[PDB]
Amino acid sequence: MDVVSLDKPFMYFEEIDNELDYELPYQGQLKLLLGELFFLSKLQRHGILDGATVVYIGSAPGTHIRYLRDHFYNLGVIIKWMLIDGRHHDPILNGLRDVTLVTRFVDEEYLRSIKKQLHPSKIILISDVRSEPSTADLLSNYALQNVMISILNPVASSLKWRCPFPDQWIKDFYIPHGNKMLQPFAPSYSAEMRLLSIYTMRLTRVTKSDAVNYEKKMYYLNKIVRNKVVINFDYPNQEYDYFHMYFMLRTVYCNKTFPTTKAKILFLQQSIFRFLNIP
Ligand SMILES: Nc1ncnc2c1c(C#Cc1ccccc1)cn2[C@@H]1O[C@H](CSCC[C@H](N)C(=O)O)[C@@H](O)[C@H]1O
Repeated sequence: MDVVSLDKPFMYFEEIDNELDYELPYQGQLKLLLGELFFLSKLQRHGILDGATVVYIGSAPGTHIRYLRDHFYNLGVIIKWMLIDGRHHDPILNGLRDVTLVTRFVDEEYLRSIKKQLHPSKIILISDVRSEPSTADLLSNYALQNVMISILNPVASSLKWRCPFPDQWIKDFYIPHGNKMLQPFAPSYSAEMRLLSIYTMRLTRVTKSDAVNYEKKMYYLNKIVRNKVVINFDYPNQEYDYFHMYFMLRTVYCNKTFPTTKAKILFLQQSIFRFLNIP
C-alpha cells in the first residue's frame, strides 16, 4: 500500500477530488454498524435522536443492530426500534422490550398503517432494502424509498444509495436531497453510499452523467485512496479504512471517560470488533 499523509479522510462523496477510469470476517455488518452509528450520533448531536422511533426497513438479519441499541440504551437515550423485514432477524435481537421485530415486506399500504400507529412521534428512517441487481431493481427500490419518506415523513433518514451503472442506464430518476456518506469497510470496489437527510423533502434528478461521475469517483476512491497507508495517522492500524473509521467513531458519544480521543476510538473499535467477532 502506497504511503500518504492526510489530515482527514473523505467523509462524503462530494469530497472526492479526482477520478479514474473503472476497470474481514462479516465485514458487511461492520460497514452497516459504522454508518448507522455515524448517522444516529449526528442526530444525537442535533438533539433530535432522543424521544424518536427508529424504523429500520430491510433490517434482517441485522446482527449489528443489537450493538446499536445497547449503545444508545447505555447512554440513556430513549429510543424505540421497529425492525421490519420479510426475512427473519438475527435471534440476538430477541428479548428486548424496546425493540419490535416485524416479519413483513412493506408496501405503500403498510407504510400508511405504520405511520398511523406511530404518529405523532418522531420517526427516523433507516432503509437497507434490496431485491446481482439490475437497474430496474434499483429503480424500484429507490421508488420505494421515496414512498417511505413521503408516507413516514421521518425527521431524518439514511437510505441505501448506489447509482445505476452508466452502461446499464434506463431513465433519469429522483432521490431526496442529502449528504452521501461514504462507507469504510465496504467491499473492495463497491460504489454504494448512504444518503443522509435531515428534513426541515425536495427531490433531485439523477442523470446518466451523474452515473458516470459516481462510477469514476468511486473507482478512484476504491483503487487509489482506500489502498493507502496514512503514515501520519497515530493508530495501531494506518490503512485508510481504519483512518476513515476513526473519524466516524469520534462523532460517537460515550458515558465512559478516556484520557485521550485515541483512547476512546480504540476502545470503541475494540468493543465493535469484539461484538461482531472480528480479530
Ligand atoms: N419491502 C420490503 N420490506 C421489508 N424488507 C424488504 C423489502 C424489500 C423489497 C422490495 C421491493 C421494492 C420495490 C418493489 C418491489 C419490491 C426487501 N427487503 C429486505 O431487504 C433486505 C436486504 S439485505 C439486508 C441486510 C441487513 N441490513 C443486515 O443487517 O444484514 C432483505 O433482508 C430483504 O428481505
